[PDB]
Amino acid sequence: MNNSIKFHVSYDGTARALFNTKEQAEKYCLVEEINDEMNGYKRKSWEEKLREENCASVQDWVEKNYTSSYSDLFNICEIEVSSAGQLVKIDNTEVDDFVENCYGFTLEDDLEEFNKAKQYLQKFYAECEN
Repeated sequence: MNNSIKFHVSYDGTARALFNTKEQAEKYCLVEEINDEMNGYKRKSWEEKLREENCASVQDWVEKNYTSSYSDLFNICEIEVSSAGQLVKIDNTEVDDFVENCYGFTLEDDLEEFNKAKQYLQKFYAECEN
């Protein structure tokens, strides 16, 4: 029985990626969001910030002072993934509870709905990594 810990990062409803380290996951999302901003609106401002902050890369700027574009809209949750890849538990909670809690369906009441929710929740994690 092998267990692995992954940090699920959810931004704007979409997932950013999966990782096992704070600076690894945080810098992954932080460089991703800012890059989107670099479309040309705040790109000039961001380029100035990196240089002014004396940072070769945005990733350096994260681990450096652990600061960067970050709003309360940011949603993070920890998940557990089997060494085989199969999901076993998420958010220190059995996904079985999540499906009944959000979908309002019970296995006995409608196992058909349960399976849908179970596979629906798996996609959020396996597909989170895009």
